[PDB]
Amino acid sequence: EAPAAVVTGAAKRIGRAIAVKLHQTGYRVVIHYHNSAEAAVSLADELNKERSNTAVVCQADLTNSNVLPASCEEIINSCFRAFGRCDVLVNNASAFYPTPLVGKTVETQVAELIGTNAIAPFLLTMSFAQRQSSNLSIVNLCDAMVDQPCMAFSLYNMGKHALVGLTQSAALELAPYGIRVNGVAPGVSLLPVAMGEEEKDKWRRKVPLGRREASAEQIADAVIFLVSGSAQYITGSIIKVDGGLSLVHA
Amino acid sequence: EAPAAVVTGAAKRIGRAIAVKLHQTGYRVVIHYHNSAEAAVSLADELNKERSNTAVVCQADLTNSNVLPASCEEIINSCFRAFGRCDVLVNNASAFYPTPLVQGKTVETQVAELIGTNAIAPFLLTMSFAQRQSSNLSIVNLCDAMVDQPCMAFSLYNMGKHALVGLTQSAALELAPYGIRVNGVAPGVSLLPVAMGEEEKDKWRRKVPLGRREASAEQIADAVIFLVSGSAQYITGSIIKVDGGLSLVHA
Amino acid sequence: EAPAAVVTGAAKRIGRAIAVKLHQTGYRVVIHYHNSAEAAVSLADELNKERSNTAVVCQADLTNSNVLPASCEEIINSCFRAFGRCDVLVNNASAFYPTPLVQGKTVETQVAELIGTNAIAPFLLTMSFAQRQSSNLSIVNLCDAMVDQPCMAFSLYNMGKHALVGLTQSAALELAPYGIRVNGVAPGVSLLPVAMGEEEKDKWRRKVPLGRREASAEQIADAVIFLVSGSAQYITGSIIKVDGGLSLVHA
Amino acid sequence: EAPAAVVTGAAKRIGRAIAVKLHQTGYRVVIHYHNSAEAAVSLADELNKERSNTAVVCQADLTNSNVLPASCEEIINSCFRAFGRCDVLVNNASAFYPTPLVQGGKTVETQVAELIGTNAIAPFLLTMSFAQRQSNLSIVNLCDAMVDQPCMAFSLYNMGKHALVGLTQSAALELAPYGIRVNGVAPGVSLLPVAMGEEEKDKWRRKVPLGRREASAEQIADAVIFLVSGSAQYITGSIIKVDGGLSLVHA
Ligand SMILES: NC(=O)c1ccc[n+]([C@@H]2O[C@H](COP(=O)([O-])OP(=O)(O)OC[C@H]3O[C@@H](n4cnc5c(N)ncnc54)[C@H](OP(=O)(O)O)[C@@H]3O)[C@@H](O)[C@H]2O)c1
Ligand SMILES: NC(=O)c1ccc[n+]([C@@H]2O[C@H](COP(=O)([O-])OP(=O)(O)OC[C@H]3O[C@@H](n4cnc5c(N)ncnc54)[C@H](OP(=O)(O)O)[C@@H]3O)[C@@H](O)[C@H]2O)c1
Ligand SMILES: NC(=O)c1ccc[n+]([C@@H]2O[C@H](COP(=O)([O-])OP(=O)(O)OC[C@H]3O[C@@H](n4cnc5c(N)ncnc54)[C@H](OP(=O)(O)O)[C@@H]3O)[C@@H](O)[C@H]2O)c1
Ligand SMILES: NC(=O)c1ccc[n+]([C@@H]2O[C@H](COP(=O)([O-])OP(=O)(O)OC[C@H]3O[C@@H](n4cnc5c(N)ncnc54)[C@H](OP(=O)(O)O)[C@@H]3O)[C@@H](O)[C@H]2O)c1
Ligand SMILES: N#Cc1c[nH]c2nc(N)nc(N3CCSCC3)c12
Ligand SMILES: N#Cc1c[nH]c2nc(N)nc(N3CCSCC3)c12
Ligand SMILES: N#Cc1c[nH]c2nc(N)nc(N3CCSCC3)c12
Ligand SMILES: N#Cc1c[nH]c2nc(N)nc(N3CCSCC3)c12
Repeated sequence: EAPAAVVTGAAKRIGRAIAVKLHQTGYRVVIHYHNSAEAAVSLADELNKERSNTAVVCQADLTNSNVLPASCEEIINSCFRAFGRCDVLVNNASAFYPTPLVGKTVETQVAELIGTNAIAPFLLTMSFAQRQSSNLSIVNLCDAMVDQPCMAFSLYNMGKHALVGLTQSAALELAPYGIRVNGVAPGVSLLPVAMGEEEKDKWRRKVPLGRREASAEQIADAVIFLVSGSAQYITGSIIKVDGGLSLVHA
Repeated sequence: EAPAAVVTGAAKRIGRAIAVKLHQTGYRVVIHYHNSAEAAVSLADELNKERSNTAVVCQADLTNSNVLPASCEEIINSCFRAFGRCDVLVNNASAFYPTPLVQGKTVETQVAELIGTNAIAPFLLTMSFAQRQSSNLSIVNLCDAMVDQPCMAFSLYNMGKHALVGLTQSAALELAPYGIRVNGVAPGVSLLPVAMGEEEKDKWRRKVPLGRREASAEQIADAVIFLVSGSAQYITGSIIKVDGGLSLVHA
Repeated sequence: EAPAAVVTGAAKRIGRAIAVKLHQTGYRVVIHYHNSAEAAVSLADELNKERSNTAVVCQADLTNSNVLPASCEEIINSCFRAFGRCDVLVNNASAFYPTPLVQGKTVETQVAELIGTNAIAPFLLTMSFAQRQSSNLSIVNLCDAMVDQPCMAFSLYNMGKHALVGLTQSAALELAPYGIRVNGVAPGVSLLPVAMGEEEKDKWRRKVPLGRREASAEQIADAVIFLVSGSAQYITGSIIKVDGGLSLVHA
Repeated sequence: EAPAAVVTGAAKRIGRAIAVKLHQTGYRVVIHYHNSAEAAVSLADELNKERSNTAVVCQADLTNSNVLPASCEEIINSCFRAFGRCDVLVNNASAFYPTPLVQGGKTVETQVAELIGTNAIAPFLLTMSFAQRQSNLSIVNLCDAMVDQPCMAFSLYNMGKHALVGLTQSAALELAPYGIRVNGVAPGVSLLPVAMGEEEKDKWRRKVPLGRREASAEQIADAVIFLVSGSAQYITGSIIKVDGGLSLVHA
């Protein structure tokens, strides 16, 4: 039977590309989304056209709250309900915006930034593991620039740092169950919609390898390697896919 | 007049030794505490016996919730209220317990406690500290030398301490233009947990290359003192391991 | 026309597994060796029996000396002589033995071998590789996942593997504009030393969270093949651990 | 009895400041120099003027060669000859210049010998000699906060500073049972190279978050003083950045 993967925030951009590549590799997919219903459904329909009954969607807010553990259990459960199994979890969904130290309240910002980037991945990991020639693994989308952060992104950066912790802690704890846990750490990949080209170019010009951002597919390629049979000894590793950006001094 | 410092979880163990050593150095101190009211009040008495009106206690839960920001604001406000200034913040308070991934508090409570005390409260305290501001302003965060070689089944804790590294770095960057330095001190094995059995304590002691023993609370405090001092005025974003070489030892 | 690769120390163990996998992927290969001539020739024979004129051997000492630069130039030149191009360089050859700080070979010989093979020869091979240059050019350095948790009394070996991390990063930066990617693969416990008895092997195996066993040579080679592939064309300056979680395990 | 310290490359700049502060703290000092004899003697004269027979000079090239081990043994021996003891070793001497990988005075192997010898091999040999000849004993290695974000075309220098991180960590582990602590101080931008253009100096200064200026030599020395002190007696294998946040600033 075909293996199955959950990809969070999979309606657009990197998560979409990850879902597509997994599908092309032979996985059935749960496309998790928050607000982007039309795009999630569009993707599911495209994937099911290619092969019937191989893609479903699952809506959830991954903001931290009292109901987050249940929402996370329900995402994993939907993979088991659709496909009978859950082999791969990709923690991709992420809130990203500034929170300077000096209309959303700060606790709402905490909930969203820390919930999406850290707590939801932890809860999803718990639910994934509890539900367990297998090749089980988790891939967390990290940040190559986590030790050279953008100015005034404290909470975002804290979330991504916590995600490195999770990757390492879960790699250690789940290794006896045969579940590998790794990361992929983009530098500059797809830039924000509507960011002016002139500002995109300030970031692009910093990248040693080609003075361009990573495509979503280039990020997805590293995810594919990590879930593959060619990575069966690899756990707790975080692979930068950054064109050398992180090596560049100020 | 004398500078002033806030130390969180300062009623006992490492936080107490930090508060003591700051006070010996010249600081007026806010002794924050959660449950350890008797020990906090007793420390404030000891320090005030040495120099009157140089210590106050301040009670707060640093578990994450919708009122955590107000609580953190109030800790900083309590230093200004007692002393008219706030020069140093030491983020020492910390929950520490296992949260296994695979099968009596709820998981949401565990998240709130472990992530709140180790990460969110230091963030909010840092915000309130900066907002309220010769001078030598700085923050010291109590980190963990074993953050990349964590205890088995401590994912939430480890996540909190990793986030604390991120905060230390991010706040060092953002607050540098205001002359506020932000650094860390990362113990390996120091005062063993009260609940840990004697055999397990001896197991941990035996892992430490430099002396086969735990760091004293005073040894940790010595590093905090250095970082807040005039001898550390160009140091920001640095995390100093005080671990006797423990983090260097392979499995 | 098929691309071509140089693998240093390729007569056996991990270097052989890398050359075999590259050859299976469609590369022509230069099998560098130092003392292991029989094994090297035996490998070239096997690969050439599979596809004619696709493997050659190349002998060189990679100990540091005043002629090491000429030796490294000649290794690269051997790939151009055989195959008319050189797309991939794998720096695998390595001396590995203790050098106690307190107490056969003179210390300067130990420096020349340990630092030469692990760091200086990779540097010179990298210079020659770059100087001699649809296309997918890259270099892969065999690093060590335990570089920050080293074996006791292996100072010079550890210094050499640390230098190799530096080269990997420096070379990635400097050669990015030429389209040459520079990455590493960092084993933890893979094939154990021939001189190690089974009991000592089992002590190391038991340390590994993922399966309590060493990485196969093929498992190491798999990570090399990825980094040289089209699937890694935005990856440069990255060191991939292939260690089964070993580096995450505390003392 | 006053403790004694060896400081390599102590005639000028950061090494001079380290020698001065150690001396001011109560140490007797060996001022090592290569080319700067006039300056080394001028320093010694100044220090002996404060306290008679507390400063001596010691000449040596620290370029790697057949004779480097003997030269390093004699640097340590000079401290025991002058003062009867050797408590502290500061590995400060360093060659620093570019070594491009791609080319359009020195042979590349001479560059290897200077850059890797001064920054890594001489520190290793001085460490062996220091430990062999053996209280608050420690070693401090001058590292580089930008070791993972290196200057373009400085591969060999960077390899040497990476190897020094390895030595710091390896020696911390191996010498801990002897009570010898081994730590590092990692500047970012401190005293700018004398041959750097003034416009290039201001470009580096403007990058620094904490004050948009370089560290003074004394602010670097302050961190050395902490690490050798009784306030750091549980600290080994630690590298303290003194970089004003520079290493945290993205491209
Ligand atoms: N792009 C880059 O350059 C870059 C750089 C470094 C790291 N990364 C990381 O790589 C991953 C993918 O990057 P990306 O740029 O493609 O991400 P993105 O577009 O910023 O976010 C991906 C998705 O996250 C979901 N999300 C946001 N808030 C959510 C919430 N409260 N609950 C549930 N889902 C939520 C959204 O789903 P809906 O649209 O359905 O609402 C969104 O489409 C992220 O983890 C990101 O942090 C990206
Ligand atoms: N001891 C070690 O070996 C070691 C190792 C690595 C890192 N560290 C770090 O160094 C610091 C000091 O360690 P330690 O062992 O002295 O700490 P500890 O005794 O575990 O905790 C210090 C204090 O934190 C406070 N605290 C706990 N939960 C709290 C909450 N919800 N709200 C407010 N305060 C709370 C407690 O105050 P009350 O008693 O008043 O309730 C406690 O006394 C901690 O950050 C720790 O993680 C220690
Ligand atoms: N095995 C592991 O568990 C492990 C762990 C961490 C890192 N690594 C790294 O991964 C790589 C492969 O490991 P391995 O165990 O397969 O290596 P290895 O067997 O120890 O050495 C591979 C080859 O290095 C060559 N070599 C040694 N000294 C040389 C010299 N002076 N000049 C030229 N070549 C020389 C030898 O060639 P001849 O036989 O032709 O003389 C040898 O066959 C190495 O870089 C190693 O440091 C391995
Ligand atoms: N300045 C900075 O911004 C900075 C930044 C990062 C790291 N660092 C590190 O901090 C330390 C001090 O920096 P600095 O700028 O003061 O150093 P420096 O002036 O570049 O060098 C200090 C001394 O090294 C000695 N030296 C050079 N080559 C030598 C050789 N072949 N044999 C013996 N001695 C030799 C010289 O002694 P003579 O003059 O007697 O010949 C020189 O005066 C160095 O380790 C450096 O790498 C400095
Ligand atoms: N868009 C988007 C991001 C989603 N997660 C990100 N994380 C970082 N560290 N940077 C980001 N960007 C702003 C700097 S340039 C690369 C894009 C993003
Ligand atoms: N008490 C306490 C701790 C507070 N934060 C800690 N962090 C770690 N990684 N270990 C700890 N300990 C368990 C190992 S032995 C020393 C104590 C503690
Ligand atoms: N053989 C071999 C090694 C080549 N480079 C190595 N580097 C380390 N840190 N360990 C190694 N080993 C000793 C620990 S068990 C696996 C082998 C080797
Ligand atoms: N002098 C001197 C240096 C000795 N080691 C150095 N390492 C780095 N990474 N930068 C340096 N400088 C050039 C950049 S500006 C600060 C000085 C030096």
